[PDB]
Amino acid sequence: EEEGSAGGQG
Amino acid sequence: DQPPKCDISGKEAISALSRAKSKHCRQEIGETYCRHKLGLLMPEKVTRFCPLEGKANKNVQWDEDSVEYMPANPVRIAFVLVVHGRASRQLQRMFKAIYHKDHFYYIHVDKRSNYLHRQVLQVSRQYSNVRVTPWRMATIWGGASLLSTYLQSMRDLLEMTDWPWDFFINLSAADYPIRTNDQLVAFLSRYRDMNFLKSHGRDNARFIRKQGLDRLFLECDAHMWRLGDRRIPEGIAVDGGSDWFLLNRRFVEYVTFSTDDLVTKMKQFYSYTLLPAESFFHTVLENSPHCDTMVDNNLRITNWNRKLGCKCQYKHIVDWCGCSPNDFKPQDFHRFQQTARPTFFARKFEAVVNQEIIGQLDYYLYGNYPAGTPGLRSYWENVYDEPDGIHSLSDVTLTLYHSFARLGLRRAETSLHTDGENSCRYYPMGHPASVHLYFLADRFQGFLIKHHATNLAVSKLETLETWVMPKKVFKIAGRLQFSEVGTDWDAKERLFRNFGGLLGPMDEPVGMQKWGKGPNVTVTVIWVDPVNVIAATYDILIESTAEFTHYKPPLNLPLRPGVWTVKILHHWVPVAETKFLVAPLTFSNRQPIKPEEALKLHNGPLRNAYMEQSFQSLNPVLSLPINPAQVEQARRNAASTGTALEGWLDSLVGGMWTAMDICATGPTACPVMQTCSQTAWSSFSPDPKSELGAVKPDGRLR
Repeated sequence: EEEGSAGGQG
Repeated sequence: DQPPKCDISGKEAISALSRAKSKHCRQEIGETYCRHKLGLLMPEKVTRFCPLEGKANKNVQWDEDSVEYMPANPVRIAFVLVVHGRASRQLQRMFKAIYHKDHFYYIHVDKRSNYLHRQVLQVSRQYSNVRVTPWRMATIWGGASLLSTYLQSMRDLLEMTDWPWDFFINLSAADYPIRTNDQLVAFLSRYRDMNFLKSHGRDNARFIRKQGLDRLFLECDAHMWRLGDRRIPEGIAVDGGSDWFLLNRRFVEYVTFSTDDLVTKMKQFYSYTLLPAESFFHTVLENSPHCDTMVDNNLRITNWNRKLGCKCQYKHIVDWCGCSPNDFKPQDFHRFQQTARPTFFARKFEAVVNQEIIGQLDYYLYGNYPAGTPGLRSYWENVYDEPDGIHSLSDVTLTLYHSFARLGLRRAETSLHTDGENSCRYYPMGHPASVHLYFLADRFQGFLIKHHATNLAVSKLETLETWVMPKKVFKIAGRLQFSEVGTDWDAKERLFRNFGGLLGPMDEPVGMQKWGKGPNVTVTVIWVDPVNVIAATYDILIESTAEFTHYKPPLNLPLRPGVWTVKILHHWVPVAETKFLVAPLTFSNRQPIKPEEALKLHNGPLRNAYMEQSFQSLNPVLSLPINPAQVEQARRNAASTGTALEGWLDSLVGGMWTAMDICATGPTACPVMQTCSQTAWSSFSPDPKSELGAVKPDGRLR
């Protein structure tokens, strides 16, 4: 459904 | 260690300079930092050649009748497989499902995975349309080297004149097709001038911050170092999403050979980017002269479940938190029949996690196998291969693979019942030649050790394979379903990646519990070492939604070797218990352990206690008396080496593992030994679903 593998800095 | 060329004052840059190991890695960090400080590393503005106002997104209004016709001029695909790991048989199964002689296959194996590479070579040698990349990079997760892998293979593929390909598809060993090859070719033949990339579609500013695209990153020592900040170049649109796509030859030509302001600067910008392939190809396309070819659909299904797949699991590899899609299960099969949009591939699939859904999907596409086909429900996975060396192993796995081999040798002797010469007595020789995991019906069955031994009756070397299975140790006396101890807990798939539970003195066990539906409850946990010493105790809250719970108690090392015990209580009421083995090591640095080492390792922690808080009070209240003799024998065991130490270990393994069977690979003098190729469990037994043979008239292998 959604895309983007990075979660974030924390 | 000469100082840098500029004063380095950034918190991020200095934090990286400290944790870095190699000198080369320290200087390469300083150079990168000083270049960007002077404004000479990252571009500031970029030319946009797209004539459109923004994004195009040409639609492919899907009707099932779009994949039924026969193309008079079918496309020929260049499949690029970026693989890594041990699942050589699963990769062979998927390669068998996507193969057609008219296509081409270019395989890049991670530098870390030499075993997998040796197997892939045997495939490239059988088929003229299969080749392996002579170059191999350590493609860590999020590493910038992934885009460098793709961009090189595109260059290499465009220069292979004898390969007239039209599309470019990238697949991993965890991908699998969800539609036939005939339908793929028909669909792509009708849209051969399009490019298939999937965007995030959500907020763009939040996508940039979450992806860290405004952060400087460097790949070095197999790590992604976060060095500082950077600005987003002005005058261009930045987009991204999934890094699995299909690109046509004309657009691959542009990315490779163009020298305009867009491609040149974007190759510099993304050389220092985390997860570049998730954004580089989108940005270039939407800002290039080909911006009117973008279809906002990668033709993939990705099993995203952020409730399980986002645990900042890559923290030790990159300076950022990462997410990972989950593995499909049998209940997810109906999702592969969805009508909404066109989809041809899906991920992720892991045989060691769940093979049933793989078998279902493959037979749904290409039919069942004949009756009597062996091995359809089994899976084998090599975990050690002789050419990689025993220094590739640890001291634990080496001590315990030797033990399993001996355990198998003792079963051969006891199997032959006779009063004369025992032609099934063996003397072990050398080191294991290979090890395999073994699964049946998605149930772990144990290890398969291949090893050499001398048959003492005829005084000849023989090659053998042994199957050992662990003994069930979980006992119930409620919401509790299971309880286990091990290392390498996978939070995403909620299981241990150390399957055998192989542990040594210096390891750090983790106690997991599995719960079913019910109201909240609080339980108690108690750890007990082999001589009835209570190492730790703690209570846990099991909420109504709790399905799995785990924890790693802080125990001073080394642990006392032997059979440990973990008990669960509910207000003094026993609930269940489980047992795990802490094996004493017969190897130190891959050499026979010395007394000064064995002494200092097999005799409890260096602080005479596992924690600061003691628990001698609970021993009488649990019928756990400490015997002065067993404690004495444990201290006498710690001193043993060689033969005596071998008898100690093998006695522990024997009490926790079962030699299920043993087979010979070649001729043997033991009359009660079956040939490995004739068994059902051996890695030498037939496994046609993963075996690659000659091509058929339809150009297929499956």
